[PDB]
Amino acid sequence: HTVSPVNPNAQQTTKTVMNWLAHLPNRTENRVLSGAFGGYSHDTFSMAEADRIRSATGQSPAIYGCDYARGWLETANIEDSIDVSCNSDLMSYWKNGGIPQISLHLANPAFQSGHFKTPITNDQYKKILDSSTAEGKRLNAMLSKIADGLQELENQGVPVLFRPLHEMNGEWFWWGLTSYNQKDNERISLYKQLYKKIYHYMTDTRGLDHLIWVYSPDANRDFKTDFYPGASYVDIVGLDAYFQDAYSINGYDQLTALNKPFAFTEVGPQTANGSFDYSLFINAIKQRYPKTIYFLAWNDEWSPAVNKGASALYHDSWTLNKGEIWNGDSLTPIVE
Ligand SMILES: [Zn+2]
Repeated sequence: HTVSPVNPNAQQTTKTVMNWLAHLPNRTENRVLSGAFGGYSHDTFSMAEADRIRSATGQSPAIYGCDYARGWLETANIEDSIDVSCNSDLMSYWKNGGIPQISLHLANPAFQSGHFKTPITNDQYKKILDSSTAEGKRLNAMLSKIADGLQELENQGVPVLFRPLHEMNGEWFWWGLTSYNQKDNERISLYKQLYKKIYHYMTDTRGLDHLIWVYSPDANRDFKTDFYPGASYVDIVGLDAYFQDAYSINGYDQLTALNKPFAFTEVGPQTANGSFDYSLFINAIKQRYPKTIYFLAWNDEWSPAVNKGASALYHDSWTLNKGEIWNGDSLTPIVE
């Protein structure tokens, strides 16, 4: 069968990549892409994390992440929190055998700037969704700058795993819940409106046809599927999972039941680096989470390079690394 991007007008390369990703779990090996966060653009983003991984394992992550939005910064104009300078490295990463991933630590447009983890009321959230308000104009200014950056990658036909508004069932980011594991039906509705607003702006208003859309609740909070905006707006579902016990992560059954490819969209140890063993994570994928198509481990103290088991993680028969998705200039054969 053919699995199509939810954007019917997706570029051919993006169509090909999405279909290829969806078929990975049919294989007997070479079926989970490795991934690493590279950092926040013009703050911590660099090739240093990829280099640490290559030093540790001889291989580079198949997926490399950048985050455009430095939402903790107070700035003269809120959109100054957006920086897209990591694009050059992302485009090179695609040219050299990997796939870029972009997330957004969005500044909070209920405020003049910054405040990304300052919670807001439903009344404030409604103002943000209203393009006529001061708050709504701030959101749109951020979206426009983000789209400008994404457009640079689209010009070169570079497919992007785009993962906006993540961990929305968590109580830390402004776009998520306001209290720990507290259901708020209005907040859920407003989140879906916000996701669709971003989807519509990027896909339709700006015609961005190189995006694969990733929905990523937190593994350690309830309501993992309640926030799902719908099958027509999401390509890949996944868990952001920070844990000690790889075998006890919640949410895999709930998300795979949505009949979308599944990934560990973020992964890392919950407690201080050094002792956590990534060998247990890849084994847990094989035993508990076999539909996993990729993992994206965080950098800094969460990196496999500063924990145990990087070699086992990267050299497992199931793992696919940078360059290994290709047979020359075509992707490796799909298995049905
Ligand atoms: Zn098929």
